[PDB]
Amino acid sequence: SIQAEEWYFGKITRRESERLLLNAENPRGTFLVRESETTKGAYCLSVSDFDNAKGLNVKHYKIRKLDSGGFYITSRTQFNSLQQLVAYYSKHADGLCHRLTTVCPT
Ligand SMILES: *C(=O)c1ccccc1OP(=O)(O)OCc1ccccc1
Repeated sequence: SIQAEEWYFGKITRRESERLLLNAENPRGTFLVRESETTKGAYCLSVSDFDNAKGLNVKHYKIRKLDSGGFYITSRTQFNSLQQLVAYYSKHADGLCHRLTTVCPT
């Protein structure tokens, strides 16, 4: 089901996620989910941001998945699915650079 998600890019590198997100047309919150390069079993949420100090830039957030079933960036805020995690962060910025807006174009 995760592999079926249009925002799930699978096995792409961190640099590739940055190449895709650093497009001048991408508004704040453009995002994608990929596998972590070095953490087995973990995903990575790559998100674009923009401000006058840094200009267009990218942030990465590790998503952990417990055998017990929960998905989360912070253990205080867990979800029953990756889909629910993405939906929540599309409404709440919380500690992220921006709420998730649009799926990163390829
Ligand atoms: C996403 O998993 C993530 C989160 C924060 C920094 C980088 C990052 O991408 P990774 O593909 O996991 O690889 C780089 C990394 C650097 C430092 C610690 C963990 C991952």
